[PDB]
Amino acid sequence: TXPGVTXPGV
Repeated sequence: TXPGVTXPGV
């Protein structure tokens, strides 16, 4: 995720 907690996605 995120970053943080990429995206999703990317």
